[PDB]
Amino acid sequence: SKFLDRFRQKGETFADGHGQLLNTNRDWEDGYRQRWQHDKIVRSTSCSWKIYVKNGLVTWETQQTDYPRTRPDLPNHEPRGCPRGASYSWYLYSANRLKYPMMRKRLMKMWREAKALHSDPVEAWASIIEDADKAKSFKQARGRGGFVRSSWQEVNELIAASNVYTIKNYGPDRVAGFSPIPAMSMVSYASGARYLSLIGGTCLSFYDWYCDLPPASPQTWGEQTDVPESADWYNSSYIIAWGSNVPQTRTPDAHFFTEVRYKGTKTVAVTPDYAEIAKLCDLWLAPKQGTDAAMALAMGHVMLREFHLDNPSQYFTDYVRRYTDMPMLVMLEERDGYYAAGRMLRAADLVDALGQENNPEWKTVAFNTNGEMVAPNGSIGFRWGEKGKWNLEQRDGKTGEETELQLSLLGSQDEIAEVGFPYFGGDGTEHFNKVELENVLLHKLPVKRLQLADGSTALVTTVYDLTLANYGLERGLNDVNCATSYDDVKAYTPAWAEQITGVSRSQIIRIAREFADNADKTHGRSMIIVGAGLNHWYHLDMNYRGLINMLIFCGCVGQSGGGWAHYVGEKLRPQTGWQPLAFALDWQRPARHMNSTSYFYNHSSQWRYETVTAEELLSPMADKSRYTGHLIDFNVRAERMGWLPSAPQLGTNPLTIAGEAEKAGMNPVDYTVKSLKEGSIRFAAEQPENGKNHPRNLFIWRSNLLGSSGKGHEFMLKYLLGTEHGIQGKDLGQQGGVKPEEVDWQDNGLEGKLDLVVTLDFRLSSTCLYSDIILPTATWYEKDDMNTSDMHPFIHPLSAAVDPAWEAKSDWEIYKAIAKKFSEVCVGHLGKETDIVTLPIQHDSAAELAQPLDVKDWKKGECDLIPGKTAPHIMVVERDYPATYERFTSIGPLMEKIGNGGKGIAWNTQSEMDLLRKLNYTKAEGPAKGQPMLNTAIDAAEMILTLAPETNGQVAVKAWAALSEFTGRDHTHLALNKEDEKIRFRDIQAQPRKIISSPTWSGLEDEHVSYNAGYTNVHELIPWRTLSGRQQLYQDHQWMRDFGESLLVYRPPIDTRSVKEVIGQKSNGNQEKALNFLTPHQKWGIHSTYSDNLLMLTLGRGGPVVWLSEADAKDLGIADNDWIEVFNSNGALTARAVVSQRVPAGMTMMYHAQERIVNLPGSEITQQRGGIHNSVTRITPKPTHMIGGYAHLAYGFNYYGTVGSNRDEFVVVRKMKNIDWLDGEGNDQVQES
Amino acid sequence: MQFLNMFFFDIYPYIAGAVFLIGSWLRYDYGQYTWRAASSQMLDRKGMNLASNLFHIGILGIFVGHFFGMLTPHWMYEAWLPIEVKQKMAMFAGGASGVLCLIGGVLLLKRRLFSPRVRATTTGADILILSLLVIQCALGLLTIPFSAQHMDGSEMMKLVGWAQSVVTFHGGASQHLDGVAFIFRLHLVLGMTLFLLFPFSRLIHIWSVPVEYLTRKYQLVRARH
Amino acid sequence: MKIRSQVGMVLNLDKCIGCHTCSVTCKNVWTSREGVEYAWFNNVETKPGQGFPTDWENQEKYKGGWIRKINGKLQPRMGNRAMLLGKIFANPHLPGIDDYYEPFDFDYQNLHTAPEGSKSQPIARPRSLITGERMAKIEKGPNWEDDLGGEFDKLAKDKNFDNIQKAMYSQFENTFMMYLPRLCEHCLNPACVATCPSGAIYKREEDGIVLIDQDKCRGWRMCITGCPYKKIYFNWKSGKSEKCIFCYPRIEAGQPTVCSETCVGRIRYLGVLLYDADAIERAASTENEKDLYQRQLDVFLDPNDPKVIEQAIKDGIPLSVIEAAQQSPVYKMAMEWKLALPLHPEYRTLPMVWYVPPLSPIQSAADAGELGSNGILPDVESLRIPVQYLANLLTAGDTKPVLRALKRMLAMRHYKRAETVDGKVDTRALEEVGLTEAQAQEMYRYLAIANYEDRFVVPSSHRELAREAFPEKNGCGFTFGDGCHGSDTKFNLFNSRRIDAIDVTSKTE
Ligand code: HEM
Ligand SMILES: Nc1nc2c(ncn2[C@@H]2O[C@H](COP(=O)(O)OP(=O)(O)O)[C@@H](O)[C@H]2O)c(=O)[nH]1
Ligand code: SF4
Repeated sequence: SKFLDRFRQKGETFADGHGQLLNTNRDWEDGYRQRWQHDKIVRSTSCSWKIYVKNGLVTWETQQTDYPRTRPDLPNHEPRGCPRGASYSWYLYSANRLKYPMMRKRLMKMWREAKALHSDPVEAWASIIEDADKAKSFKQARGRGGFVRSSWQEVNELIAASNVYTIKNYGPDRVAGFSPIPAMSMVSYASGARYLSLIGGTCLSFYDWYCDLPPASPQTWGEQTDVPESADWYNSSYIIAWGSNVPQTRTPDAHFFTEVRYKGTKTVAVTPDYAEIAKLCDLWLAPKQGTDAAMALAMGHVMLREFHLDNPSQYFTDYVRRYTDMPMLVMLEERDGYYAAGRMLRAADLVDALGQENNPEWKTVAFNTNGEMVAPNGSIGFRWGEKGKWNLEQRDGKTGEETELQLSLLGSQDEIAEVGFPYFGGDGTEHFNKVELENVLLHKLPVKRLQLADGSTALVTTVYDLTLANYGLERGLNDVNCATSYDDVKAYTPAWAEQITGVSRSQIIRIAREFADNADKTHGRSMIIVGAGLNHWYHLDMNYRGLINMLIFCGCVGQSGGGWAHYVGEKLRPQTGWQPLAFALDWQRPARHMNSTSYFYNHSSQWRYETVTAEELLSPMADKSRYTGHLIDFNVRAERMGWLPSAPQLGTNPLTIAGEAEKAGMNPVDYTVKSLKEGSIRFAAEQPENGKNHPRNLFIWRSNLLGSSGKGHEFMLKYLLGTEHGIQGKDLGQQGGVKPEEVDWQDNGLEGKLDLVVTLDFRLSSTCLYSDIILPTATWYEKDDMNTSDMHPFIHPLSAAVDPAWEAKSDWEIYKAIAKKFSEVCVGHLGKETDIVTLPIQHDSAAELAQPLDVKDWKKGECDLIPGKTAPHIMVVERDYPATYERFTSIGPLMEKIGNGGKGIAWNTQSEMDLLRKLNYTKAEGPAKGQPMLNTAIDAAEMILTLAPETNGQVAVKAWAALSEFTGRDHTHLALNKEDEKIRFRDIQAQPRKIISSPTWSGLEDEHVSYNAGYTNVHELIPWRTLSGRQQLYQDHQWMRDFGESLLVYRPPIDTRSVKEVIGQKSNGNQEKALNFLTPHQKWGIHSTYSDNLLMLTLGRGGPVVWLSEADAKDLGIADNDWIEVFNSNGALTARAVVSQRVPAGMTMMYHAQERIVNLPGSEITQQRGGIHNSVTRITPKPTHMIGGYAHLAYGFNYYGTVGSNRDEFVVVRKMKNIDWLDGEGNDQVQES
Repeated sequence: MQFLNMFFFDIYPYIAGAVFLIGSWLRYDYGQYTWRAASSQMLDRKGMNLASNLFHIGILGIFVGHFFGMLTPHWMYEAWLPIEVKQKMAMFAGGASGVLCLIGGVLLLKRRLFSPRVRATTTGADILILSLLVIQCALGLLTIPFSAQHMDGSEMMKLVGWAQSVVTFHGGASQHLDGVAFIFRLHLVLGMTLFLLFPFSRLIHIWSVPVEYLTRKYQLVRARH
Repeated sequence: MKIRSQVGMVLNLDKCIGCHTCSVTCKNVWTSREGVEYAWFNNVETKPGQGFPTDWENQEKYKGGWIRKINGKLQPRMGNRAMLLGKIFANPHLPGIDDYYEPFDFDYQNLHTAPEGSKSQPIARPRSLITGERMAKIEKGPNWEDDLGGEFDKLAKDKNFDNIQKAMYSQFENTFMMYLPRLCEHCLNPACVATCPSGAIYKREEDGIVLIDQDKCRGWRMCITGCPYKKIYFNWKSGKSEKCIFCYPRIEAGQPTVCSETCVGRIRYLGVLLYDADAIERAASTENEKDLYQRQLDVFLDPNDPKVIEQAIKDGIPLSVIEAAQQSPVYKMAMEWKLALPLHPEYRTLPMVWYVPPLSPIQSAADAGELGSNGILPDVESLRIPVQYLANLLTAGDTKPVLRALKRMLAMRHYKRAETVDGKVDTRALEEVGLTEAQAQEMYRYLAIANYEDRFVVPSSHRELAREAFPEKNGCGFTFGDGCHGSDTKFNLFNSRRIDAIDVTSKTE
């Protein structure tokens, strides 16, 4: 009795009667103990999280702290995690959880009515889709409610029916799927990709699409992306966080950065605003956003001056000598009173061809320290067609003897020629400062004359000299354009950059000096962490090359604790063990990979509103009338030249091409080329609106494409979906502009191209809202999968804590069932077909040495159409459509027959297969009898684990063996002491496992050295997959030299002309004003995920918000949290303001991905629901990103291609007046003044 | 009538007193987590300072008067505190407390019913209980003009007689009420009904008046238990 | 001299990344219920700012903490026992729901059920979790000022700006911000306890964790005003107040608190501190508030002094608690290195959650600078966060201990650089702040490397002592409702017996 207890207990008092110790009951404490106790814990997630189940339900999560500890002298990774991660648990039974397959009512009514008239689903689908009033009646319903509960049985059938009908009439490449960042869930991504690959559908890219891909990387190293791990940051004694908000966007790793500061490391933050990153540094430099290349140029300048010229550094000098293309000889072209730098000199050009008979035109040439001319090792030429010479030992490629390349001709040149260099620091808009000099700057370079193998004479100079020239270093030749002092305002001096950036010159100097001093002192331990702050501007290449040159001049790349650290959206490390599973390369070769930016630019018809003309991007030294047309024209050319991929590829059902060739008496391959020339078969790209060259079916999973990553949201909604939109400007047609000269024009563009949009998700996202079918997928806590990362070397799993709730299914099970149903519904429509598949010239493949000296358009008769060389390959792929489900659920024979490989090497993996047959069991019978199985995600994961070198020490050694041939250097020691190692899915479940060093990457998994990108290049003398085989400072490809990017040069942010035509056009009465619209990754979500999560919304501002500086806010009459509208040509968005001082006047930030489903009122500019951040952006491709068939500049899924840059964008901002929700609730408002 | 008379004043008071006592005990032993005052102040501070203070200070005056008024025997200062002097004290002192209480009561009730935050989170008993007290207080005040007609204290003498019979368990306690004005009957019935509905409402906070606090040491430490 | 132990917490602000992970994990476990959904036991605040609740640091408005009368005695700023008792029918200082934020939710189901043919794209609008009504607009949140969100004039209202000319800080080039993650202090002289009329709040003797007994609390809601950190949250639904419980369920077994184990920035340190409970009043009643910090330090006891070991033993401190007390990182930082400081020691509560102040980018100056006594690294004088600001937050206005901490943090940086870059042993910096090579090395070990086993040194609360673990092990958890838990007298009205007990007594003695 608690009542009887009262009548009873006062122990001693303490603190002079200030206190009293009571001996009383405390059983009530069980209450909170009973909440903490749970049913068990499960590991799942790039951070292993412990899932706590309680009462049979997932209640919460915490970080796993059992990662294998790092060297004693390094902090450990535990616990990792982030606020977004910690709130995931919310999604499971939230009010926004997708429980059942959903279908648009209008579409369901016509579907059931059709099935009743057509016993066959394909015919029933054909009846609806072929009717213009039916097709449109449900395409217009998109994004306008109407979802009704459906069933797996129903949607699966409708989906397969639609897929068959589309493949059968238009072709497999009219079916596509978009899925991103595979490292997050290898198998979940592989599921839809495998099904699409098998049936021939196109698989869209994402790395270049998000603009996470740094083009400068393939340019300089011929590697899409490879960086040091966060642990390695701790081995750096000098760090600059440049355009990378580390604590907010790299949260789980930030501690390596805050902790290394205690080891004596100095840190500097370079951001235009006072970012969270600034809070943790020793210095804060705030350049005007988008003007960073300048600052980097001035710093590079100071370094070259003080560490290469005035007082030369033994370390930096040897480094640039043996690892860059600086000593390589560049040919000079002739002009009107001066010269222009041309392509690099190829051994070929020389009489004796320097003895190199194999790929002489693909080998670079330099001068040894004895004045003799030599073709050194490592150049791309030695990669294919010969052996043991593709290494970085400083040797004469001709006599196999140790030599020594020289850097500067100065002091032994024949004469002093004047070379012109392009300068853009004078162009730009009104919002950025400009320094006027001359469009072309003439510098005096020390030259030399050579006798070409064809009699003609030509002038040469080194990349090295050309560089110091371009930086403005006076070298004695009394050059009026070089600098006399850092104070002298010239081509890239500190004083120069102080005007562009607004950063005091004394700062540029001090830091540049410390940064280099440190690199000299520690031998390369200076690092630069860089992110979207720089990589999302149109001229990202210039910002990155700016940063890269500083690092190379200080010999930091390839050195633990130094280098280029690019971190953004992750890294699927066990690649080659995953590529065959995700793209069914174990059954058929090849698949249809597509670069998404060109894809959407074309199909969402964003090219029809282009404002940017290639002309205004040409070098002032280029044949302006040799580069004409719309930017989309350059793409079409790039496609038919084998540079970029196509989708749809051909303007005719590729399944019918084989059958027509047989009647021609010639094979499909040769018959296609004939037709292509004759104009019989055309590239679909040439006619995207004809009616049969547009995609018809789109699958979206692990993405929110139409509400997040989808740049040009309104264009996407209008042309791809066919619903209302908020586009504000007129198109090329309505304005009168010039039509492309490679693409059909039509005053009224085709709309609602997508016939069927299927989205997989666990939450009703913005994308789902505008979908036709929502498939309820399982959360990361209800399925098995794997994860790897750029930040660390651990591979851990995703595990089902409980079974998917309600009717959810794993992405794997979802595509498995669609495959199964597709297999039966296709019977009698598609059998064992033959498919003609175009394939762009691949990087890391012998074909990458296509066009060595110039550019030849076969359609312009400039050469013959040669698949694999001056056009894409024309492949033959046999597809067993009824055998799809069987192929999907089994490991193909090709692995046993043809083997497996990547990044240029290839090995035998028969043993692996025999092991798989044992762990996954095999097919009892059927089309894939005896083959290992792929029934569950575990099987698939074990396939990836057993096949990849990164996770199998046995495939790891076979790999290094394969590469060893190419280099002539033994590399197997890198894996030998881990050869018995084999990572099993069930093993990583008990504890995350570090991976095995592989040739697929350049950093190392070692116990004495951290994983640092480029380390294998610098320490094992393995070449950088580039023309010269070294770090490429000089881009000698036609397009690069003519677009002014042979050497990096400052490039002001571009003008998108998206504001002056709409500003003031629909006044509401409040002042309007143009502001730079920046959208850095946010703090309350990862892209769009979490942007609907109540925990995140409560910790943020409660829904879509945009940040404005205090001045900009007051000038517009905007108070904190006022409703405001941001809009331009592309569209409009509604949100609330966050007024703050840390935002520099002039710019505005609407943190990336807050989407269209929560807290958005009707817009006053479109009379529709307000838009999202991408309602104001638009794709605008850059030529230099379309280059192909050229060594490091050859294609590769996610390796190269047009990017979705958007920081250059400007919008109109203004306070709102009427706040109408458009929901008939009668709960509207009006903001005054 | 005589039946209803004996039920309400001879039987009902023992049912409500039995339920009141055993119900408070049982809910204290098995409902500790439910033993609270249930403050709503934080949800809406408007007029709470005034209103709640008025109500509580008024209600407390009543209770003190009602307590010493009817539970103190006559021979105790029969000379210094005769029944008619007690009536004058209750009519004026207790009556002023009544007006305060009634005003605070009403303001709080207006609030509970019309302030969206308090109404959305309220329970039914909170309304039933607050409404009966407001009604009970208004009844109590309407009895004043009746007692003003018996300044000799004859009316109070009857009621006091009834009360004292009840609390000492003497049967026939309702006889003391022969003649008393009906108004008083209603007050007595509605009043005892609050003792009945007491253990099933927020009124249990009353048992918890923090008097021990005035002499407690500031710091408290519980040992291992 | 009564020695008692407690596991204190030290947060290194220099490493805090302002991520809020800590706040979420706590919310998921402890406060996701209706009634405390707006409460954040652990909440992080960006400074300058007025915090959550708004301006909680303003004791003149909220009346939190203690005051020292002229006679030298201690009294809650709320008023003495009678003064406080008199404010019971309506706490005139109580912070209102709006002071925190109206807890909201969104109508997600509209996205799903929106009917065919809607004029516009459906949307999910905000809705009050208190009224259930549609909210015209979310006007506040618990972390609303996050990252300098809001005009400077509004933010600078921050109480810690008192006595500082804040005009210069509204300038772009002088911008500065830091994060203040906070939980309950679990004070030695807590104000909440002294301000709870029913005596429902108490401090546990074995581990010093302060809890609001959910059985005995009567919802008198005075404690809320009494807490100067405003870390006690009224649960609008149950009618009782709840607060951070220091994760005692885990601490009792020797585990870290959830917000400690889950700190991504690896900034939280958990260690035992031994204090003389008999000196609480004397230290807390010191005449000059600038002496409370030191006077508190004096209340802590050297876990390696045998005189203390023997008194500890004698006083009931478990051996292992004493052991861990000697390897306590919290002790090393508050006592030896003087890097950890208390939060608002002027409230006279003798707080047990301390902080290491943060470093910052050097201030904006005319030229790019000159090497200071620390070379390329910063000198304490060049840091941009105004030291007086920090002092107002941690040392009652005294910049001395704040500078000492910062100066040492920097000293360590200088000594380590000499070692890892130049490869030389330079103790110039160390000698200047009075640190030895060894101490800087140990500082580095704990601050930089921060191995899990070094960040958390939590002993068991020994729940076996003074109780009967055995029958508990056997029958705890079977919550069938035996109606006998929570009282010492065995007699009960429903004629029952405890499930986790033995009622058949031994007759063999
Ligand atoms: C079962 C409980 C109660 C009993 C037996 C009772 C009895 C009485 C009696 C006999 C009187 C008239 C005084 C006389 O002339 O003898 C009275 C008056 C009054 N009562 Fe009550 N009462 C009760 C409860 C309450 C309550 C709960 C309230 C407050 C809402 C209240 C408010 C008043 C007021 C305002 C007056 C008139 C002024 C006065 O005489 O103090 N009573 N009550
Ligand atoms: N130096 C520099 N910093 C920028 C620029 N634009 C934005 N920033 C800052 O750098 C950060 C980088 O942006 P965000 O897209 O979040 O990048 P992430 O951290 O790489 O994911 C932002 O949060 C800004 O504070 C820029 O043009 N230059
Ligand atoms: S988790 Fe740690 S680093 Fe992140 S906000 Fe909380 S205390 Fe700061």
